[PDB]
Amino acid sequence: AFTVTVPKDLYVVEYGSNMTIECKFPVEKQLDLAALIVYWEMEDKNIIQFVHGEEDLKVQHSSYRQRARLLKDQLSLGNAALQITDVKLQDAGVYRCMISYGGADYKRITVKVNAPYA
Amino acid sequence: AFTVTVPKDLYVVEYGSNMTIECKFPVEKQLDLAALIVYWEMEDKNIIQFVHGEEDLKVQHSSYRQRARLLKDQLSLGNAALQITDVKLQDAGVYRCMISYGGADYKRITVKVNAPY
Ligand SMILES: CCNCc1nnnn1/C=C/c1cccc(-c2ccccc2)c1C
Repeated sequence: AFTVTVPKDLYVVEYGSNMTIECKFPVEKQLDLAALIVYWEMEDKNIIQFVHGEEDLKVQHSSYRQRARLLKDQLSLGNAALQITDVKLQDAGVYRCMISYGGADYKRITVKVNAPYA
Repeated sequence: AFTVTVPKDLYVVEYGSNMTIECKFPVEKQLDLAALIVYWEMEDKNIIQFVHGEEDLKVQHSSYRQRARLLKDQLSLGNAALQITDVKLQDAGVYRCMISYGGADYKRITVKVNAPY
């Protein structure tokens, strides 16, 4: 169980930059993939669905296609790290990470996107 | 595998009646309390937190204090049944059941409240 903990509740980013938003969870030794579920969401649009190690491209929302990815490397450290490359204005909003790894919690994260200033 | 399934996505209810909204989940005739978590929420108000056998009373928001309860009887049958008694207009809105039982899924249910005159 415990609690999902978030380093930063707000990320302010540049248009066309990259960002990695993070949700930490209690890990403790190795990662038992059978126990792990990570869902990232915003505005009820599926960004990531990780289910015991399974991800399907097809479930992802098109706006996030080929840009958002979950850094599997950080998962073993108890860090659900969503990385979105080439941040779009439309990506501004509230993100929900939902994690289960022997008990479950969710946190909300806000994103503000600065204009490109053409 | 794990998918939360809802009989009714909308409930239209009477003011001052009771309602019971339900979220079904896969149980294999097993029903391991230690594994099960049920969170009911609406408009970011915690209604129920069933955690590992017990209802957590403390975290329930005081608007749903003596009114919302989880039907424990149904849980064994893979049915997270939130019952709220004496429905107020304020109880109209979108409910989110989050269930974790060896894997995890959520669904939204909308509630519309009638009062005839
Ligand atoms: C359909 C395939 N299954 C995966 C899936 N699909 N939609 N959502 N989802 C997973 C959701 C999830 C994942 C982890 C924890 C919690 C959760 C549980 C209780 C409290 C807080 C958070 C939830 C609700």
